[PDB]
Amino acid sequence: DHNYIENMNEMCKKINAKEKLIGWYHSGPKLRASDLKINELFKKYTQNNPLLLIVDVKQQGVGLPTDA
Amino acid sequence: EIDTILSTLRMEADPSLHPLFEQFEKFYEEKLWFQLSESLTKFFDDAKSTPLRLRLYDNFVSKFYDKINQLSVVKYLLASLKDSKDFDESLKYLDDLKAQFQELDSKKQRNNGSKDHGDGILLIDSEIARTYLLKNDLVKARDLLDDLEKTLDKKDSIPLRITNSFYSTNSQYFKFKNDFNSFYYTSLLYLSTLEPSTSITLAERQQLAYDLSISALLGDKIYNFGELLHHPIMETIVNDSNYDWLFQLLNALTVGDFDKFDSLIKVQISKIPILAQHESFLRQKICLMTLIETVFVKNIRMLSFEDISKATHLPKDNVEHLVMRAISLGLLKGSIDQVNELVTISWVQPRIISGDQITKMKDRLVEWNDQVEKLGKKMEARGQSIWV
Amino acid sequence: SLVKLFTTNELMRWPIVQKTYEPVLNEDDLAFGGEANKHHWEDLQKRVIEHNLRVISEYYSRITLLRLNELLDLTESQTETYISDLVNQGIIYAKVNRPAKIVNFEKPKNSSQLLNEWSHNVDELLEHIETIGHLITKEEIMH
Repeated sequence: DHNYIENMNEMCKKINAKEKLIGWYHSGPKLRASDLKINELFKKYTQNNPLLLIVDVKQQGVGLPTDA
Repeated sequence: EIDTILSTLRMEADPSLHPLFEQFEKFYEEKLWFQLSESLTKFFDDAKSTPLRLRLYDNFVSKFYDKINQLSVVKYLLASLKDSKDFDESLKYLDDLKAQFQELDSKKQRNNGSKDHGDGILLIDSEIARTYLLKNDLVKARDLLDDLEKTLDKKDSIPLRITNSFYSTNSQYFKFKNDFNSFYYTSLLYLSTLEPSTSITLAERQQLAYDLSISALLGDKIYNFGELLHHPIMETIVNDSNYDWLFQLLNALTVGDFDKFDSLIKVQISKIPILAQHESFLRQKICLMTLIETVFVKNIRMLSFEDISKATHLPKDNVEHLVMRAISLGLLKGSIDQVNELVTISWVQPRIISGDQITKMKDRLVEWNDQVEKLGKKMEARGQSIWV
Repeated sequence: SLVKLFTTNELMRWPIVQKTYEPVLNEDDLAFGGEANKHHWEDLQKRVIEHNLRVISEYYSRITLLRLNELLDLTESQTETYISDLVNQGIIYAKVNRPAKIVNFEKPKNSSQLLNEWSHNVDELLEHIETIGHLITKEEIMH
């Protein structure tokens, strides 16, 4: 819901201006080729390169369960 | 008015090329701007050979441009001046088109709401640069390319056709100055990214393939043969006359056999005037290649000179000097001991990837993997009780 | 062509370089064409040989003295004078076996120095393999 991401951003810029849109997290478990498409939609918002933070919430990783 | 131009074109055209002409008149009328572009596109691709292009293009580019994609407008102009052997003509038509795009965007941007027109800008300038290189006004060309490069980096991404056209112009300038290494390196980038346009034909592969092969033969550091094969240029065609002798030089290098290499080159020295005068380079190149390869495959990282003497098929006096030069370039690094007549390397360039060499990689990491295993189990047992 | 030869580490054979530019630039005006400057072409010898000498210390840790006289193209008594000069100036550091058998280019090592290079080798390996593993992961999904 594209509109919602705009709206929420508006609120939080008022709370603290240092926060800006910087991309999107995925919960994994794994990266996909659909996440490429998804990236593209966030690219429009973002004036940086959108950061894809793969947080595995399950934490099956022996070390870091988070890749950037 | 326009119809009179269409009739002239049809009379000179072949019956087989009649239906392309007849499609332009009807589709324009029908205001199908999709088919207006499609019919046209087919025409410029191959009927650019014929002079048919002069009358149809220039008129259509100067009249009914607004309708079709801008990209499609500049693509035809490109085709017309390919075959054009006049530079006054070339320079004129470009300056004129540029002015037209500038106007066009005032309306079009709002109308569609979104529609790029910066595509056409860059391509125009790329064409203009090139015009100056062939005219051998090299200095003008240099600064236009530089400017394009800066502009381009502000954009995150451009079309395949845009970076293929930047690259093409740059590669032309480099072979003009006979900067062989830079010609070849920029030519690689060109192949990978190549226009989906089918202007590139088998004859255009061959033309490009003689220069690419010459630059790398006379080198002493170019070892991108594996990338070359896999690229369209040599992929589809190997079985022409240019690729009979020239490809055999190429093979002869790869197998590292100097006896064959010698045989071919003597014949090629009369026939080819580039190879006549660059004899010294051709022999140096083959020497460095066998040498860098022989040390690589061995897990031993020192080999005596005398064995290298055999490998390169040159006396031992000449091998010592060659190895001094290998360090200078930085293709190999190491130290030189003449108190045992050894070369002890500490650094070796990555060789090209081949099925055979991979197989060696697979062994090495299997082998190490057994040490790790053996050790961790022994280390577990000793001091079993303390691991708090 | 001249200037770029002398910067590059390629071996520069003295009477070959001398000969090639001899009928052109020795006769070229004031710098080499002057009466005093005729002797600035001869002095050019020292200059050439000392750049090669510098490069070769680097490359050869051990070379026979006999061989080194040939490459620089000099009299043997002279070359040795010139090895001493550059070691004195501390440009290079060398150890000379006087009968002329071996000339050994030796810069000071210590135990610590050698071990410090090795300590890095170990660490650099472990980092490389780590990075590769994430890149294996990437390619699996892309296929």
